Amino acid sequence: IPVRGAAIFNENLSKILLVQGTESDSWSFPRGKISKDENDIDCCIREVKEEIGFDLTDYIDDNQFIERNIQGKNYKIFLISGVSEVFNFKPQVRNQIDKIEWFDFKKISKTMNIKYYLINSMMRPLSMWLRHQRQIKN
Repeated sequence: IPVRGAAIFNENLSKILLVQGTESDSWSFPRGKISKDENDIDCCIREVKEEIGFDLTDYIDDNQFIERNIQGKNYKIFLISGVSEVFNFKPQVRNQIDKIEWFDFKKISKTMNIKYYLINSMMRPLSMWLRHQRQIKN
């Protein structure tokens, strides 16, 4: 039942990488259900690797995340930066997701043309985290 995933930002903290699943047209964080034989990090790493072909092992920080209980499910979304915009993202299995695209992060706030899921309700802490990262890395 618990879900783990990642908010994956590019190097200059201006874009976020979102995916659209096979079951709907909304864009959200790459993520998946936790298996009984794994912890929060291993779930995130495994699911993101399957969805976008990128290994977060050396990017993930187990103390940087947003956890929200939404609609009967527990979400824990790890906060990631420094991921290359030119990496050739591709799912390990073709049906793990439908699409993978970068989004301009500041522009997402426009919504509520494009449907989002989870990210809009996390917009406040996500934005605060990002702006703080932007101070650190100057």
